[PDB]
Amino acid sequence: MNKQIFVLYFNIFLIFLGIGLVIPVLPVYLKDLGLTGSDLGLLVAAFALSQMIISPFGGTLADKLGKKLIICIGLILFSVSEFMFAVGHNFSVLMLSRVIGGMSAGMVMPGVTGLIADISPSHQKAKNFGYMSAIINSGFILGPGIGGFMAEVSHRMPFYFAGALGILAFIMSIVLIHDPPQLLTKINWKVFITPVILTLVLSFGLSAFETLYSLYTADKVNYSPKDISIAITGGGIFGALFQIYFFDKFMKYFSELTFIAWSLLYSVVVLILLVFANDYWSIMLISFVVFIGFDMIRPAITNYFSNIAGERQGFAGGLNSTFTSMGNFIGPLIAGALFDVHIEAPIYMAIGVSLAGVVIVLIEKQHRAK
Amino acid sequence: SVENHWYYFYWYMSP
Repeated sequence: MNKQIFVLYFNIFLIFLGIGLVIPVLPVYLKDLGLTGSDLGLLVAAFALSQMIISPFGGTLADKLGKKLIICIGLILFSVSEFMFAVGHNFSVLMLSRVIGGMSAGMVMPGVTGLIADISPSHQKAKNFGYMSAIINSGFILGPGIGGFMAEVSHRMPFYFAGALGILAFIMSIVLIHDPPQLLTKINWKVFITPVILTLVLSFGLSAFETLYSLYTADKVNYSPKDISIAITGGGIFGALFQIYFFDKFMKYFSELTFIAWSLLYSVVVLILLVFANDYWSIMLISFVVFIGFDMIRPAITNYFSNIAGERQGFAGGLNSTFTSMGNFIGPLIAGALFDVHIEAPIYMAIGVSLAGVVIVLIEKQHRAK
Repeated sequence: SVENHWYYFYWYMSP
């Protein structure tokens, strides 16, 4: 593969590592200086909302001015944002840093996707999209996994490290990358509904679980950030390995909808098994299981989008990202309030959203069969 | 001309 594609993927990965970095520290960050869970959810919610607000303007600008320049400016703004987070002391500066980071992410991503689409012919508009999906999921999962680790010594430099990484990505991207309307009306959007709700569900569940897990496990079992780090890393590695080495094996013996429904049932049962667990090692093991459950759904949704879109893969790839941002924004914001009203409420809402997804899968499948 | 344009939230390929 051309290294330019590698760096374009690395930019995505860095953005989604930034979106996931805050979770390890989340309790100790604002339950040492006197905040509540509402704002803990609101921080990451603000990040994702900034991403959403800003993606259209950033896309349009980038189209009218250039992709490499937009990408470089984005990376610079992301590095500045992330360095600003590591020096703040009150809530307003952290909110501004998260909003800035959202801005940088939402005006980075359109440039990266445009360049990838411009460098991949019609025979590689599916494999590269799958690679994008995989890198996004890996970065989101591994954000906390590395953010927990170095947090144990010199607490306030997982954003220093992220800033440094960001400037490295900047300089590598500028040096190496050698790059010097009515369409909706036709669309019936009567088949796109259920894949959109499925990706919304999946993003909601994953983001809400990641937000609630650290707070719950630090409150009950008093997890140090090392423990959250190791749990998330092990979970993600097990899920990715099970994915890569058994997916093809399960496709031969089911359909996409049934596979998604059984994976969702597996997720909902492992969540209650996590609820009942009250030991350090137990709750450590359940992480692997829960991430194995959550890693199956996303490729199925991407294949569903690819098989339904047909020729216009860009439309599906845009809707997927837009509603992934929707879920990433709406999940943690609700999760913080739920963790404020009670302790076990976020898992109850995760149960609810998973069963919702099961029901929509069931109804969709029933009416396609009929 | 082979070149992509940006509609809201997605790129689309010129004809």
